[PDB]
Amino acid sequence: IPPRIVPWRDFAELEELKLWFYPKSKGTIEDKRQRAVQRVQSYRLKGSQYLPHVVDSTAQITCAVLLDEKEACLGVHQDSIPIRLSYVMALIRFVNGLLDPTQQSQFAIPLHTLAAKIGLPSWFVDLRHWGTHERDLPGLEMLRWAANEALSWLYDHYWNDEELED
Amino acid sequence: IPPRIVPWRDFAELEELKLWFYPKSKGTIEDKRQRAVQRVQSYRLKGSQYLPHVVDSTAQITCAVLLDEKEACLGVHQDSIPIRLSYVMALIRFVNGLLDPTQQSQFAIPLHTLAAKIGLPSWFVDLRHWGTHERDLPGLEMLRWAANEALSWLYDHYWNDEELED
Amino acid sequence: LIDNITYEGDEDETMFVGLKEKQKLHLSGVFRLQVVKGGIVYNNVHYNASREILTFWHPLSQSIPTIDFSHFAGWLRVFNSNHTGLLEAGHLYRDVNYLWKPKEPYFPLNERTTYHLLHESDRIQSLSVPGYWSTPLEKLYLSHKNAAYDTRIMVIGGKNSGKSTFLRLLLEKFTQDIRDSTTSQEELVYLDLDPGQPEYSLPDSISLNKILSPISLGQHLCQGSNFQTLLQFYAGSSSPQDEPTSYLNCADKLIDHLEEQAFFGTSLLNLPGWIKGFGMQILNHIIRKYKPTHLLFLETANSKRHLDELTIPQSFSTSLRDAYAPEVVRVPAHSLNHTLSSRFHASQLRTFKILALFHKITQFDYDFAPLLKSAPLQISYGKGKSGIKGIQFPMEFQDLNPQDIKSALEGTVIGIYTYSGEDSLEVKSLNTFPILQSCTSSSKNFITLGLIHSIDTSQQIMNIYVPPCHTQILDKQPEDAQWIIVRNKTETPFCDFLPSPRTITWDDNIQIPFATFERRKKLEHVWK
Amino acid sequence: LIDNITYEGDEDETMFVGLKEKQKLHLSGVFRLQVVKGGIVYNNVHYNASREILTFWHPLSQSIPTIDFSHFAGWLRVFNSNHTGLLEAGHLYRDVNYLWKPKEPYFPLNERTTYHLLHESDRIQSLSVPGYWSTPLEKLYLSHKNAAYDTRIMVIGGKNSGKSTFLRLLLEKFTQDIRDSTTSQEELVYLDLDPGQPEYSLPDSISLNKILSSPISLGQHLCQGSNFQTLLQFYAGSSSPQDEPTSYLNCADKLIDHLEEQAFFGTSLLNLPGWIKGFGMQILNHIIRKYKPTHLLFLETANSKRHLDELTIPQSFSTSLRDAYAPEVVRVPAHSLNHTLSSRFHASQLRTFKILALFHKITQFDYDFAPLLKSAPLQISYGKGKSGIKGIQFPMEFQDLNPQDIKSALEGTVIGIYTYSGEDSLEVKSLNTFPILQSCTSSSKNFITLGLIHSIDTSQQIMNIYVPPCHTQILDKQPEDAQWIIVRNKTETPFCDFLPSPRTITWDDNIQIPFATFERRKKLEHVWK
Repeated sequence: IPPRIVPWRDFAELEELKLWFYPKSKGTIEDKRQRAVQRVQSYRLKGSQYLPHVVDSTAQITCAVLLDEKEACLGVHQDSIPIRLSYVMALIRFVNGLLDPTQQSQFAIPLHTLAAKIGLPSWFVDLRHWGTHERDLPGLEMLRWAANEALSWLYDHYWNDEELED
Repeated sequence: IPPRIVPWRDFAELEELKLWFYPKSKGTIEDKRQRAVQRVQSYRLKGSQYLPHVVDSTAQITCAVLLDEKEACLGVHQDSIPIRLSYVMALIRFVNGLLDPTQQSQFAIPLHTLAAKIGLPSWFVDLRHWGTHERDLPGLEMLRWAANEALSWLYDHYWNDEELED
Repeated sequence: LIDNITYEGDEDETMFVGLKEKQKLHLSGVFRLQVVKGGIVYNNVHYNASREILTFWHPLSQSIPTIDFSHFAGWLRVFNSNHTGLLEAGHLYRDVNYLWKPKEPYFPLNERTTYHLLHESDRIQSLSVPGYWSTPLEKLYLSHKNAAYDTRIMVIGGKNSGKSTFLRLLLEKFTQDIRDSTTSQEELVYLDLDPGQPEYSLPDSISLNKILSPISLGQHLCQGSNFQTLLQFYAGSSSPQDEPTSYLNCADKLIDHLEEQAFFGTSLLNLPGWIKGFGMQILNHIIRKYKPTHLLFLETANSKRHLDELTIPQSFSTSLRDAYAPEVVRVPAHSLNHTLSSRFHASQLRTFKILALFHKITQFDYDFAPLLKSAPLQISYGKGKSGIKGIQFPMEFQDLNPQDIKSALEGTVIGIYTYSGEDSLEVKSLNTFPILQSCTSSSKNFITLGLIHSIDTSQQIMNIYVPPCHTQILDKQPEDAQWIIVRNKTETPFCDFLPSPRTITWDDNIQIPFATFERRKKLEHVWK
Repeated sequence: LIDNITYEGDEDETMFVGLKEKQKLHLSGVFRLQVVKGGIVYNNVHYNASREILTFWHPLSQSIPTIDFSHFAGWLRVFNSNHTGLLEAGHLYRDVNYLWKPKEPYFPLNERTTYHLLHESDRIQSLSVPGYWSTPLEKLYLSHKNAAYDTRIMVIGGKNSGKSTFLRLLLEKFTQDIRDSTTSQEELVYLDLDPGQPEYSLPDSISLNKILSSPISLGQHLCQGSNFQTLLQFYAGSSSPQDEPTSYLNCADKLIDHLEEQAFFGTSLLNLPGWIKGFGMQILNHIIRKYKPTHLLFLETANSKRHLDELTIPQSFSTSLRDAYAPEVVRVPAHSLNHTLSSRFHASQLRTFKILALFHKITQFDYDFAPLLKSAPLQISYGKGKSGIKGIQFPMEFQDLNPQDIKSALEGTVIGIYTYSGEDSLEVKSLNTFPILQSCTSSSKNFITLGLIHSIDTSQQIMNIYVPPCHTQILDKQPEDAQWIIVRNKTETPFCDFLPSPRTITWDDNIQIPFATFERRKKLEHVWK
């Protein structure tokens, strides 16, 4: 087994990210997802080619989820479209980095059965063209639902699943 | 010449929209570029089937451009991950709405040919993948210069031209 | 087959039909039957008729169930509809002119007749009940009477699956059974949860409805007046995808009304298809909530691969403490056999329902002159307020310029609401438009749709169109009641927004807003 | 067809060649030849036998040109170049092990020879010179002497089209004309604005650098040649300009002006990044009016050329200078090489070799390819004032990089060292004792060398760091009062340097390797590519 370069200084750092992204039974004052996002921001700084896609997507979806939480005076110019703009790339980049890489080739297994193989439910295949090709952006509620479903999916399949096959 | 439903009441309400979108003023009272987006946002209320995509995208790109211009201890200077996502959304939807409707123009013709027909720069075609099929989002200034280019192209080829063929 | 004799007059142009041996009768349109002798078989059911009137609705949108003759014993009939201005619906909206009658039939057209014979020449689809499709349904009826408990049915299937026909058949034969059974008070309740294809509900709406003689069948495009609406909510869109949990919240509120009234007996509901997409997640909560005694699936060669995990994961054993049962069956059915549209797209048919709603004087009367001719009954919105106290917008359009609001509302279909339970008004004022702030307001009553004509800020009033059928439900309502406007994405019909010559001459000086006549500039194409 | 004159020549493995033989000479490696009698032809260029030494770099990455014989009249020759450690890079980087020698050569390989003979047996091919490129090239010969004025050539062509080879051919063509013309003091000034496949510049960098007429070097030395002296350089920090376009253009604008600062008159060269399909149609338009190209060239032809037609015409101007008052356009084929452009040597595979060879470049021509971890990194005290480092620069993003996570971000990353020139005032924000440029800008700084951060001690406020030993002691020549800036940009540290093979370096087993893990990657953590 050849060593791979990983941004984190230790596996304990990855456990700490796991705890940070998904708070245990408390999210009021101990939310601590802004700082986990700031950590993955450094992971991007060291090298983006080093960072696994699942960690990148967990950070990016959480970026958008923390983005939509702004309810303080004075009233901001934002008309709630930037949040809807942000979720669409968060989720599309998420679903694309699971299907496309390692490795897209001239012979490619169809996307739906790729999702079935990796365990991704087949409704995630659709949100690639759900946002980019549809005329109007999806409702903020539907995007919120998709993001909170995707984060749970990553927790179930990568963060808290110890399959080492790849 | 069948009648068309359009959200604006008359030409004098769309003529001022063009002036608002391209004021040539940096700031203060003369700049009314937020108001143009707040008005296209009301156009989406009655629509969005009457609102042309050339105006929907002019408003989305401008909303993102206004989004990254926050300079008072708030907004973007704290974290600049939302802006890249918003530019990617605005530019991808702008490209898609013209290049790939598959209704107005003949189907199966390659995208570069349609970009030649409508006069779109050839590099706007590659703006589709841009942030969707690559590991890392494009650089922040690379996005700004492309958003400004798209707005200039829209102003030159739609808000000015006297062609009524379509 | 040789056509029967024709009896003109005195009214309704009633026709008498005689078929040698057993023949499939093809009749299209709205018509009433009073079968003196013999047995009628409409889709392998028995309708023995003795001086009872049976109203039939046979649009060309769906495959018309042919009327079969059976013993015993035979060998006014097909009398005209009580509805007056439904057919002239082709005049206003010219994409629906052939819904009741074919285009170029091998019969002379008549303005008096609202029914038309179809002697296989029009090549239209009249495919009858499949045998294979009958067996799974026949099993539910052997379980309808010996269940000894309330029976709740769900049916699952996307567009083009044939879900609506299956529920219709269930409805007619259930209502035949309850009439046969004496004395049965188990009045079945239809719980329309499908804003995509309304049945028994207002456009872009969700409705729990009581289903009650006279006989009506089978597909009446929500115009049947064979049902009484117990409760309704305004989803405001043709797809729950736009507001998933809001639609789920409305469905939860509607289903809970069933236990609120403590109803026991037959009850049905159709969920939106959602065979492929977020439907896997959307159905896992409503199956859990409604406690369905019979699940039904129609995907077959759709294919069925997408909608598979729901039956195992979402079943959760039996939700009901008393029913303690579940059913999981699959059937193969692609109806109709021909193209699903049948020259009637779902979006094309959806416009007809709105148009007919806005033009109905009452259940049995229709007047399809443009509402621009009709007076727009007005309401005063104030800061008090008396009448309209709040205006609601979808969440993403919650930061909007006060100046543009006046232009946004006019010419848009809206939902009128009553505050119902007494609480704080909680409304924000923008250019004298009381925009409802923070949304919420869970406790509301949805009355009807409305089409806003104009707004007078100085007089603080709104000239607004409501269907004449509801009047005077709006008037028969307490004066101090608070009234709310919810403008969600409901599409106003184009032929109704601006009329044309040969309908209204208009005036030369008058300039029509929101409509332009100049040829569209290049690149003004709307994204589709 | 038979090998001849395999002379041992004791140390350096010198050998002689038969000249009048009808078989063209083909040779590969880093060598140097001194011809005794008779004319030689390297890429349709004639070199006399006037006992002058010529260094030759013949990597297998590019198609290797043959050496022809020509009258008159013939029949130390070829011998090892003074590069001791360059050939052993294969011991450190496994991929580049075959850069100078073929895999199976059908020839007795000798470890003591930097040059190897190849005769039609190996998979490689010799490009020679295409006839199609010949005519415009020999015409552009005639526009040097007869011009009697400054002739600046700007050449555009996409990756794998072969702009580098044409520009090389042009460069030796001008250098030969300089040597044999008296008095010709118009030494070439190359202008590498391409960080993707850079020649004559630092990794992920941009450079305006003078080209020395002597000693003779042909043709492609993978930036390891000694024939160029750097006048000015800037750290783009990215493999592609598209990451920082406006910065890149600014980095370009500062280079061109330097050429007027020297009041340079004579031939100058330039290669832009290809960008045949994409943003490029605009980027060139910024400096086509700025560079004043007297001889603009195009290469793509059947690329197709559908993209570089409308922009080049809009960019072209009738007269952008009083003296030149002209512009030229020419199109030539792009097929180079005939075989696959990669030739088992991808651009990303060769950029890594260049970065690796930089950090192991001891002196002008001596390389020590032992892993960096054996070498002792040097230290600078970044502080509050400070004297060691005044500020650390990051791209526009990553600005909320919180103070307690900065340190582990820096370690193991290639950086660009900068000196801050005459300062009106300092601009620094201190986060966990790390000085960071909050507003960026600061255009007055000048780039010195790349660096690889090894470790950071927050207590002592020191910064262990590796710099190429070639630059040392250029860092020491700088005044002590001069401020230092550490710029982080997306430059990929070589994998072998970051963690060497266990055979190369033996560590204590208890010592933990911080930024690397040995566990099998969990399903499914895969890097998006």
